[PDB]
Amino acid sequence: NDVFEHAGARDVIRREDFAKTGATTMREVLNRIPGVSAPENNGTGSHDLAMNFGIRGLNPRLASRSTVLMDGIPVPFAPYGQPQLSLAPVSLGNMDAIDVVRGGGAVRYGPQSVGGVVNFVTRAIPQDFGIEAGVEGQLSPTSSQNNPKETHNLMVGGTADNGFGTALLYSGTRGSDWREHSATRIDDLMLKSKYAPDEVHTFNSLLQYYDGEADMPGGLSRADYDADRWQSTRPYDRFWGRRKLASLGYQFQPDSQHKFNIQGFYTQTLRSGYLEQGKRITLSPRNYWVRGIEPRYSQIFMIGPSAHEVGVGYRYLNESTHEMRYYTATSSGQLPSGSSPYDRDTRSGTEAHAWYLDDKIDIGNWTITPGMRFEHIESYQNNAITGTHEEVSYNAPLPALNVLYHLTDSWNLYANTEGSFGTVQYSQIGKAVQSGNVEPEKARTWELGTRYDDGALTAEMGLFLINFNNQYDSNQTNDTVTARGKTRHTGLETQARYDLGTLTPTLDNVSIYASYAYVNAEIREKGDTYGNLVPFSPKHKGTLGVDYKPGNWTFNLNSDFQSSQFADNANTVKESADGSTGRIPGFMLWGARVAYDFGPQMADLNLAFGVKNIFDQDYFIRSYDDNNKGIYAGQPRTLYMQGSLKF
Ligand SMILES: [Fe+3]
Ligand SMILES: [Fe+3]
Repeated sequence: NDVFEHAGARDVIRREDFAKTGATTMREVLNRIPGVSAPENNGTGSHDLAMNFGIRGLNPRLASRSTVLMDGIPVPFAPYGQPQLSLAPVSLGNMDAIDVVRGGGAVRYGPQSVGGVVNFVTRAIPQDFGIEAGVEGQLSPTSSQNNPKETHNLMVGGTADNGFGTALLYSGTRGSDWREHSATRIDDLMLKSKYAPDEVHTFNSLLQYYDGEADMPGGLSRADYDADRWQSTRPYDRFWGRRKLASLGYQFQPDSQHKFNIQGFYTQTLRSGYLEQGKRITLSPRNYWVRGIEPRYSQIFMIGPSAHEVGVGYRYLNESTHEMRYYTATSSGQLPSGSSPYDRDTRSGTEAHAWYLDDKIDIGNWTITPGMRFEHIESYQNNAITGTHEEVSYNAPLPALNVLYHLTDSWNLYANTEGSFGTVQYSQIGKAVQSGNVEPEKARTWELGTRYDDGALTAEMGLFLINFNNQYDSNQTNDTVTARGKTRHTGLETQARYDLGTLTPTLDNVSIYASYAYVNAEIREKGDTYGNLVPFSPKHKGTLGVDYKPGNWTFNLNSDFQSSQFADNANTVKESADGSTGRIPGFMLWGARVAYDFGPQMADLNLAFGVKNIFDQDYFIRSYDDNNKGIYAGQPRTLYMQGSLKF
């Protein structure tokens, strides 16, 4: 059930490898992943509350092109009507591993699978008993920002012999980054319980309390950016949010031949915040309730010279929402509040029936898994100001096929093709687009590639193909859906690791690694824009580094690097003056770190000092459509420290 045997583009990093790069936030761990692009805070998502991610040149603003899940539960506060992770109730420190799947997904996962299926694996409940705790502090000396950024995780839990267990997972953030007006406060509280009375029945549960607020720096005009890169010309922009998650799960397994699982989940999420929208400053609260019950049965049975693992599954989901918008003339110093004019009061919703079925077939050195997923989406929006009521319902057949060939006991070949569909979001109901109407978003992906492993050389490489019927943006500034039409995403994803010790003792416990990805994202639709590279899609993006482990020491050397990219569908090459429009530099950065594991016994106490961007080279990223569009100063040389304690 673990990757090397995946008939597709897949990568999964484990906890024991987050520290490697001084990583402390989802973003940072995913950006090492090939073909994955995860920009530093910028725009609406200008804070550590939101998550920005995208693969294969797909727009990574607020991850809306993917299916991100924590323990199978959907992270979003609408996975249908508002995929955008303005708020991302999730903390790296509470996870034991990140599983990013670019292709060949069980068709258990969807609908918006086209942009990859990212699932976060919350830390395992300890066997008998335990306590882990860790921290990391970061500083950007060369910034006018002196207060540092601390983060920390705490783990307490265990399992009584009666077959019951519980873990209290905690993760939180305090501090500001290298930009003024970035003061963040995050508190992610989780209560993970499990119950295995025997060996057939098992019950699991998950309760979560994520509360958070942050000051958004936002972008800069050029004048201001050169004047002082650290400063921020957006003093009103703020963002805060809290999520409450509850999930109950039970699995019936009488033998290793059949398996029944059923998971239910409820999550209430509220996110709102201050923002400056042209001579008006707005308070925008948005609540979301999301129910979901999901049963699925599996069975293994042989047929002729073939092994069959039929997987069946269902998922009913219900998402009701409420979003309002209070506003005030910026000319005043006054920030908006309740009892203040509101120009937007609505209630949207959706009821989605999904069905999926696949059949893993084994035969010789072949594993063919022909599957199909089907969704019946019904979404409605109710404007309380206009009174106008709208509705939507589309059916989405989703064929899928995976084939894996076993060349050797250490080399596999694979190929696949799965599809997706994005139901019209509540933010697109009034389909005011130039080419008729908005959505849906139908896409298909094709992957071809190989994976190799031999205990000294571990590598992979694959080619992909993604066809998009259309793609729409947002332009929060004016509240209008700028389209893009059809696009075709093609490229190659590769990475490798090696034990430079199996060549000579002198390099014993030395390891070098590198990943790379070439991505060609282009517009294929109608007019003026045809033939253009999609915005924010470096063609070239990868990493390279080395790991040395003499005794309990750990020495990490690594570099990041990426080509240039455009901000608009126009492909404008000259900076716009506000800083939004404009080609964007590529760059290569260098980072290192030194850690020691004080007596793997004692208290597994670990310490480590590391520098980020040793050369303090300069770079930046633009935000084009967000109300705070501008130049976002790139992370400068950062000195950080980590500390782990286990009991
Ligand atoms: Fe927004
Ligand atoms: Fe908006």
